[PDB]
Amino acid sequence: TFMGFRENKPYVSVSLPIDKLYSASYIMFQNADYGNKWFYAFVTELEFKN
Amino acid sequence: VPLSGTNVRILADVPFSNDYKNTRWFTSSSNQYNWFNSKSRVYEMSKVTFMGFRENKPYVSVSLPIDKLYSASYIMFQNADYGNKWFYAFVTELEFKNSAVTYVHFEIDVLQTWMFDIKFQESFIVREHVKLWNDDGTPTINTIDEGLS
Amino acid sequence: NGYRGVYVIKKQLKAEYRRSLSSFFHKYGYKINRVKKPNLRTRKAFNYVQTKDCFISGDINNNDLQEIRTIFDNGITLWHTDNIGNYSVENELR
Amino acid sequence: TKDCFISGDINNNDLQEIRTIFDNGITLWHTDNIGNYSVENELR
Repeated sequence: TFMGFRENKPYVSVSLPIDKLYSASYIMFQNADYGNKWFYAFVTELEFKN
Repeated sequence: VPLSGTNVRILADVPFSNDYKNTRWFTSSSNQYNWFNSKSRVYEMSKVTFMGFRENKPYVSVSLPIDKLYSASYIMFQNADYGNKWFYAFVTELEFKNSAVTYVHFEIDVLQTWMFDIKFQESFIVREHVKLWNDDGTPTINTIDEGLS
Repeated sequence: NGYRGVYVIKKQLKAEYRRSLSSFFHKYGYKINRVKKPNLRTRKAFNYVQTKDCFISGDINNNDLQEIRTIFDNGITLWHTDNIGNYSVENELR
Repeated sequence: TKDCFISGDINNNDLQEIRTIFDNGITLWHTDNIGNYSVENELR
């Protein structure tokens, strides 16, 4: 599920410690409503919440 | 770039700034470390946490009076989770929080920090220093119009 | 002194300026000043593309569509191999 | 000056301000009569 809700700054929650993702640069995913279409995205920022 | 540090050191007398008009270039990270290690340590911490939270206001809380940290110009630190890599940063502003507690603001020095991770590819060169003399004592040919009287 | 008839003298720019211009053309193609459809994938390694007031349509929210026009109006390099940024290659046609 | 180089034991913030001051141009006075341009202002 995606968050960034009303904050208008979209993000996704990951169950890893921020150190486990330092090499992360990009995201891809599909949507049930757009068939086998792939969506692509830059990773812009890692936020430590937990 | 980390938000918790180890082996943190606040340095004095680092002669370049976030204007980035000058920097000390190095041939190896070992040499880079040795150079910074000969600088005066204004303050040291084994383990610390960074705040800001808001972009562009990252800082570290130090338990000294703001007058005592005036010499501070630079920070270097390691992160336990990415090995023996050193991160380097300018001290940009001292914020008075409480007396006997200063907020030391810093900005990652991107040149020093990523010095050996960058690969330069073919670029339009406006100016650079070139070879001046051939082996036989003749001048090299450089005739690009300088537009100077 | 042997001067008779006609002479054909062929001239070209010096090595310094050949290097200079050739390297510029290699990376940024030629000045075109034509209204036409752009060359997006005509070279083996990369295509530089810079437009002015470009027209681009599609099934896209206009916001993303506007962003894309802006991207081509500012100029962009389209790579056709995994070696992104390596300009040493010939980058020949097809 | 233009793009002047100035070093010293100074927080870089003040040092940057000082470079800016000389890049914008400044008049350095050597007498108490500041602003009086009638004087000869000869060498030495």
